[PDB]
Parts: sequence; C-alpha cells; structure tokens
Amino acid sequence: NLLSPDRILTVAHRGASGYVPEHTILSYETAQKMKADFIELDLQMTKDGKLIVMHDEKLDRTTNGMGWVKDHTLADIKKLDAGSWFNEAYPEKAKPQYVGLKVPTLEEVLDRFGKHANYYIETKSPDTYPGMEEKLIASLQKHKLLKPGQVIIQSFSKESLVKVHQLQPNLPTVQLLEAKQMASMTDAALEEIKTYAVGAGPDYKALNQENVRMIRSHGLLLHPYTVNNEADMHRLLDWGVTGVFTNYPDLFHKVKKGY
Ligand SMILES: O=P(O)(O)OC[C@H](O)CO
Ligand SMILES: [Ca+2]
Ligand code: NA
Repeated sequence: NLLSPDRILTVAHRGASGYVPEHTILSYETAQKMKADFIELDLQMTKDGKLIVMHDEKLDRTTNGMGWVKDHTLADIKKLDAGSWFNEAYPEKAKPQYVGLKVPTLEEVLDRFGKHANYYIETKSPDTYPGMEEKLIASLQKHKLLKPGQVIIQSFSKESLVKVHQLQPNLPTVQLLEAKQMASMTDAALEEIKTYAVGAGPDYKALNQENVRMIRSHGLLLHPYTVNNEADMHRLLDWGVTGVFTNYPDLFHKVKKGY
C-alpha cells in the first residue's frame, strides 16, 4: 500500500526541517503531526561505531561542534547543541525551544516512534563507514521493523543498495540520483535500478515530463528531492511523480490532494 505506484507519498526531508532544526526528535515529531508519510533520516557513524542521524559528515553546520563525526564519540556528540544553528540561520523562524536540541541516534529515533512512523533511511557507499548497513539492519530488526513500506532504504551508492538487497531482498530500496546523473539517464540504467530498487530519487531540477514518464514506465516509484515550492509540487505531480522529499510536509500534504 505504501509502495503502491498510485499512492503519493509525503517524505519529510530531515523531518519538518522547514520549520524545525533538521534531524532532531522535534523535527520528526512535527513531521508526524503534519501527517507526513515518512520521516527521512541520514546516517553517520561515530568514532565508537554508533549510528547517529546527521546530514553532513562534519559536525560544523548543524551543531556547536567541529570536525568529522567519525572523529568524535557518541558521548561527546550528545553534549552538543543541534538546534541553535537554525535560529541563527533563519532569524524569522527562530524559537527559544530550539536552543539545546540534541543529535539523535538511529536507536533513539526508532525507539521514539516505533511502528507509528515510517522511516526513509539513507546509507553511504560501503567503504565510507564499514558495517553501517549491517548495523542499520540489526537495529530495524531489534525494533521489529523487518508492513512492507514501514522502512525504505535510500542511497546515492548503488553498491550500498545492491548490498542491502542481497541481505534483505524484501527491504525496499530507492536509488538517489544527482542532477547530472538524472540529466544523462537512459532506459538501460533505469531497468537495472529496478533489479534492486523499487524507486528512484532524483534532483527535481533535472526532471521533465519526458524522463518522468520514462522512469514511471519501468514501474519505478519516483520521489524527487528537495521540493519546497508549491508551484513545483503541482508541476511534478501533474507530470507523474509519486511523492517528494520536502522540508514543508504540511504544504505538500495540502497540494497532493488534487492528484
Ligand atoms: O538532502 P540532499 O541535498 O543530500 O539530497 C538528498 C535527499 O536528502 C534525499 O535523500
Ligand atoms: Ca537524504
Ligand atoms: Na556550528
């Protein structure tokens, strides 16, 4: 049902990150309240091997810390402020309750929502953080998450998704595509994506009616990122995408009602 081509999915990009600091429990809670179908997680691995949720490989942008995630322990990362950066970046959206928000672990996110959320979880190329895929899988099993569609695994790395498809054939994967990858996409490339992935997630800027219909022609779900503008939401849905990654899940929830 969640994986039905005829279902339009709201994927809350790093949670309700248009309103709340990205990849915090509060961002995910807000996305839930806004009726997002999926909350979206990016994984990094700490020095002591723990999976945390963070978009960048470095702490710099979204915390009061500095340096690579993999050079720091979980304990030190849990001391950081992962909310104040948002108040500084977006003064007009700032809220006092964002000061002191924490970096969550994957464990903390699964524990917080259990089966009450659907998870859209990004892995890296296998060489980046050895053991990440296996640890992710074991965490999903711990929380009894492995309803097909309860969890989708996404990556820019084909190798990662191929590996995941090997280990857990019934675990839906989505191939992420950069703009220039999508720009030069072929039918040959799409048909093999279908062999391990249930969908494609391209930079929406690279989409047009033609390659949208082409992607859909291979029975692939289609979730472009990152779609924040109402005018773009409408255009992409009329073209035939089956969902979006958005920072504004309430807005997309409203728009998609007409499609
Ligand atoms: O957020 P970006 O810019 O890394 O684009 C990928 C989206 O998160 C979809 O995974
Ligand atoms: Ca992502
Ligand atoms: Na900072």
